[PDB]
Amino acid sequence: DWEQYRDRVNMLQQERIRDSPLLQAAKENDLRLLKILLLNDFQQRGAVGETALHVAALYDNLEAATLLMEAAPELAKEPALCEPFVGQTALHIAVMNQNLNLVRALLARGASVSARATGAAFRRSPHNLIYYGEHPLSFAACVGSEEIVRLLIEHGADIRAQDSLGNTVLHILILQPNKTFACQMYNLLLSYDEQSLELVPNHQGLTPFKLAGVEGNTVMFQHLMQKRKHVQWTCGPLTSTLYDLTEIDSWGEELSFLELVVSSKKREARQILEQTPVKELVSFKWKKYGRPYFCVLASLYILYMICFTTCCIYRPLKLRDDNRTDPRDITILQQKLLQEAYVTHQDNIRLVGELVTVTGAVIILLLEIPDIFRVGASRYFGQTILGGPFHVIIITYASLVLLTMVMRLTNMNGEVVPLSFALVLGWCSVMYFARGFQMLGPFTIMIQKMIFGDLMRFCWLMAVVILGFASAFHITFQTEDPNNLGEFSDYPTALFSTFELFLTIIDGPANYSVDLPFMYCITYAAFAIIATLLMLNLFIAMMGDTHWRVAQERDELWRAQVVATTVMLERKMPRFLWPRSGICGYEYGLGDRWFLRVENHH
Amino acid sequence: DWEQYRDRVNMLQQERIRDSPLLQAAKENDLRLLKILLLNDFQQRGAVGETALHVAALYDNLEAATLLMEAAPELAKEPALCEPFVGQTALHIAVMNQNLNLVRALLARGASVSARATGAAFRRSPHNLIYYGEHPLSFAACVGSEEIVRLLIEHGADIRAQDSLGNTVLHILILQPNKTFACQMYNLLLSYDEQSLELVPNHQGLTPFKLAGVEGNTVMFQHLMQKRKHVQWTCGPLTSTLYDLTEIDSWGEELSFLELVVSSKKREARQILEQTPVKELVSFKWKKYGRPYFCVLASLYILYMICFTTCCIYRPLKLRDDNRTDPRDITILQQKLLQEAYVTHQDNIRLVGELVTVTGAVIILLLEIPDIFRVGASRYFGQTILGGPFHVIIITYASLVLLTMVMRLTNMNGEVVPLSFALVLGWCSVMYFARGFQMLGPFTIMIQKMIFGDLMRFCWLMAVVILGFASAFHITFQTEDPNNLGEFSDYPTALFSTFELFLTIIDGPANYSVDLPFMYCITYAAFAIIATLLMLNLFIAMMGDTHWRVAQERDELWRAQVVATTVMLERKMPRFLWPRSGICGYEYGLGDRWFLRVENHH
Ligand SMILES: CC(C)[C@@H](C)/C=C/[C@@H](C)[C@H]1CC[C@H]2C3=CC=C4C[C@@H](O)CC[C@]4(C)[C@H]3CC[C@]12C
Ligand SMILES: CC(C)[C@@H](C)/C=C/[C@@H](C)[C@H]1CC[C@H]2C3=CC=C4C[C@@H](O)CC[C@]4(C)[C@H]3CC[C@]12C
Ligand SMILES: CC(C)[C@@H](C)/C=C/[C@@H](C)[C@H]1CC[C@H]2C3=CC=C4C[C@@H](O)CC[C@]4(C)[C@H]3CC[C@]12C
Ligand SMILES: CC(C)[C@@H](C)/C=C/[C@@H](C)[C@H]1CC[C@H]2C3=CC=C4C[C@@H](O)CC[C@]4(C)[C@H]3CC[C@]12C
Repeated sequence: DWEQYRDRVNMLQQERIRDSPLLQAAKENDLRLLKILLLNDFQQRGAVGETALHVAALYDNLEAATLLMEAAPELAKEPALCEPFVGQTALHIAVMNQNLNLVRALLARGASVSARATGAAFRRSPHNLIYYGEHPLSFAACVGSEEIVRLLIEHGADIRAQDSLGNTVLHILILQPNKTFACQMYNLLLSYDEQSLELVPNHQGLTPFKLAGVEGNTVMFQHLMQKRKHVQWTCGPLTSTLYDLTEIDSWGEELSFLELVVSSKKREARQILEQTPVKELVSFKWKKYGRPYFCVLASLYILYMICFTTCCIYRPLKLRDDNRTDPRDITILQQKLLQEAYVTHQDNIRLVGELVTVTGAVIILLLEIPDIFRVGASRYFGQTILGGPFHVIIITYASLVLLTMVMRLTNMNGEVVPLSFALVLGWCSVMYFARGFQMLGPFTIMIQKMIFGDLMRFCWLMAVVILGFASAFHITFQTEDPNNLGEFSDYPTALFSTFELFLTIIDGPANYSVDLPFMYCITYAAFAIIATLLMLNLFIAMMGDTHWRVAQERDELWRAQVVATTVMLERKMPRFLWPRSGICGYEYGLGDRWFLRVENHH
Repeated sequence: DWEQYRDRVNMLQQERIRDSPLLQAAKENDLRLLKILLLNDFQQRGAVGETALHVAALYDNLEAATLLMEAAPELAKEPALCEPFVGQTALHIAVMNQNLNLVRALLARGASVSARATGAAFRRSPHNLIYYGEHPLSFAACVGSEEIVRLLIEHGADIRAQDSLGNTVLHILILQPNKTFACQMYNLLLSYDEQSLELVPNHQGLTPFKLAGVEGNTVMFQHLMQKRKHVQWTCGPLTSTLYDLTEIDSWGEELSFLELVVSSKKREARQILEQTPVKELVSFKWKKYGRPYFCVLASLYILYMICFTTCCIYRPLKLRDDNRTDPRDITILQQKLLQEAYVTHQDNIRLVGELVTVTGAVIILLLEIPDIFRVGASRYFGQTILGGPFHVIIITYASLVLLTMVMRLTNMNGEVVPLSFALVLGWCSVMYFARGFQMLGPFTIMIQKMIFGDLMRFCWLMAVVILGFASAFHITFQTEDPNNLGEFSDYPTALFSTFELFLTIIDGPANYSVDLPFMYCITYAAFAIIATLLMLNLFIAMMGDTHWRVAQERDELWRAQVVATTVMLERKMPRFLWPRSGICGYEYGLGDRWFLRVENHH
């Protein structure tokens, strides 16, 4: 376990500090015994691998630290050695504690300004509570001190230093939860930059602009957009602003800014889409091109669904050759063969309809299966922003249509099974296009939240109630005639009848001409009290609570779904139908950049 | 597109400012190169059509503006020429920026005080963020400056100047969203008025009083009612106020104040009906005359509905001459002819009842069809204040009754179709009279909001669910005997049965004497989980959320419906049954005005 190993490391470090007298005197700033010991091994290390100067920097002992840098000047260069803190120097712990004079004394003794703390306690992990980087400059930028940052820069710290994750100091500053003073430190560190430091990619390929978009740092995004705007004029309450769309539109890039924002796992990333360039950019993209193309694609999919349904209704069936020996058997028709089916003109119309259906199912798999590999199977099917479960049911519908096609070509009986699954899933996949409308999109998201929410727990306890009462009903009617009351004659029939009686979609089985057992009456009274009266209306109460508790999240989810649909439509549709958004700067002498003009009222 | 043209105009204006050195020096207030250029074309124009003095007034450059009015005194008279800003002078941009000394210097050089900015960026449009008028006096009244208003008036600006929309400066002041300081500017501009400026109509025929009523400017209405009130006395906590009803009652006018207020498309116009004269005026009108007349009209309509229903029940039917050849055919009666029907005394009673029904349907079309033309088909049927959908179903009911009348006179079979539509619509039109009661009016409005709200989206996804499961059920029972389970024998029958099974108004089809396919069991279990359990109760949860989220709007909608019903009853009923409201001033020597007395407690 990671917690037990870190706990053992911490108590071992404290124990080896306690056993060593030099480490103890560096811990509680005991000057007298320090002078006695330094007058009388100075490079002894603890369990972490740290020196006594590390202990003095850890416990904020300035006098003790100056004492052992006077006695041992080389002690200000050695880092810790063992795994959880390897690379940590005394400069790192002095910078973390914001001790200005200790940092000055360490830099006077020869502390490295580019020491890399590559330990496991400094990586960006859920194990670590903080992620301040690996360099002392990143640590000083993240603790919140200006003066140690200027001191480290004037002593020769690399501003463009990258850690093991590839993050520069700008990336680590953006990854902080302060979100307000990090802009001041960003301005301070950009003052010393004058390629740019703002265009140095991450190991994930992210600029600091793209990292601020992904992590949902809205204040940092607004601060970054100040340097990319230009106020054209201000006339009274009206002002015209010219936002740069180079980093935002990301034309020609395989992974754009908006694609990374709408496919981010953070809940705060959807608030980037409501900012001052981005909201009107995606609104213009949706109003001018996204909505009509989504509407005609929805119309084409509805026509394709109508064609598939009409091919399902007119499927080839012949009269059953085998006689109905069993009285309970009611099958009078059976499937036709390959040569027996397509012999008429209506069969040729159904043939071209089925060819259109198979062509549409192949086209569906040519558009979805590449999209799993570009993003990932966890994000393509798990993110409701991109249309997660809808892609699952669409891929399943295409697979079932191809299974029915090879069933037809192989002449296997039982086409009704994949045709029924394909019909239900393909028709329920038309709700994917509901996200393009304000009337239906939030309701579809609420359906998605209720299916994976209240319905799952309700069905989980419903299985228990239905199993118990179905077993009780089946053992109650195990001694009676199944002709007079056949709801509980067989145990699967008892389970189905009890499920239907819970949902009250069938009547309570009562035959007044005969004498039912009293155990059925008592068990069904309890079933009607607990299942019908209590549980079926408690589901309505629970969904009524959960409906108003997630309505705001539902609206923001729908807005981000509209933006992600716009991004998907711009990525997949041809370029000649999706012109580049914004105003071209080459027509007006502003270089090769594209801008978006916003006129606001203050 | 209007946004792209305005964006191109703005970037072209900035580009032509950037290319020209005179426009550039007027932009960033470069005095040195300005003196060099003026010592060395001065009337050059940009893309907008503006001079360099326009640029100096736009970028608030006082010294630059004084420089080119010293060099070119005629430059302070030329307006912009091209379409989006035609008529805009430098005085307009100086007034917009609230530059007092620049306005003084322009007026010293000979700037026109009555320049009309007839461009497309100054009209009252949703394209423009502001509507400040076309004259510099309206601009100075709307930016919020007293001093430039007094300066422009003392320099000879017309206070009664009207723009292309016909609005005076009072109208444009009322159309501002400040709503508090606009009263101070209204008092300032009325101080210089002393026909009155307050009685100058709009091109829509509106006074500033009527414009404040239409736009829902409640603070401006309260400020306007201070000049039309008169405190008779004040005795302790009791004070008696005498409000003038000349502008409010609008006796003799075809388009009154209250009719314009209740038929306004703004949501804030319904708050005018709660103000200090208007609320008690419409309350006295409703309590004294509106409620009893509405009650007796509702009673007459209920009696007419009873007569029409009784004529529908006793309709002439004869025994079917053709034999029932088809076993499924159950039609045993058919319609009588014209000469065959009215042969008895009960047939004569039904004849006079049907004549009363046709007379009522003709009277209905004589009262509604004129009212569409006076207001408009979008507002008569779209505004729930006036009874929008109720007029639609009433006109449809009258049309269906006349269609049944010509069907009877033409002897066409199939009267049951328009008689069924007419019965349902005419009986559901009795809910129009529910607005006169506190118990039923808000509930009727909530029904209207739920029909066009949650029910529409629920039915839109319900069509998808029912279509998919109906197709699955029909292909499941395509091979079985239709005698033992005929719910899904035909595809329209499968669609109807699946809709009924979703709403659980029929039982789940189960025949325990025969063996149903397992695909029906799996598909119906999924149908009962998704449609019956999830969706049918999620509709209740969604309507429970939407009920409490619009309840206040429901109450205000009902109050405005009561006021609009009072206005309609006063307009349509004869004058001898609706006496003029208020206290006549001729009986007490106060001229020919009518007043309403309000006694309040402070
Ligand atoms: C007998 C078979 C056909 C079984 C497996 C039935 C499955 C259907 C009824 C279920 C399986 C997964 C379901 C499902 C998953 C997720 C969503 C997203 C939501 O926003 C709209 C509804 C929607 C689309 C629903 C509709 C109902 C579906 C499609
Ligand atoms: C608890 C949740 C997950 C819901 C969906 C479960 C419902 C159970 C009670 C339902 C769903 C599918 C049903 C079902 C499907 C098909 C058949 C085949 C039929 O010839 C005998 C009954 C039988 C075996 C029934 C029994 C009851 C089942 C198992
Ligand atoms: C088979 C036919 C008769 C079809 C078309 C039925 C239509 C009826 C049921 C529908 C059509 C329009 C509906 C309708 C529209 C608007 C309103 C306003 C609301 O505040 C009260 C209910 C009311 C009055 C409802 C009642 C139900 C009506 C009248
Ligand atoms: C989705 C919303 C808008 C609601 C109202 C739609 C409901 C559908 C499922 C209903 C409404 C009217 C129904 C309907 C009306 C009349 C007939 C004639 C009958 O001889 C065969 C069934 C048939 C054809 C059914 C089929 C199911 C329909 C089409």
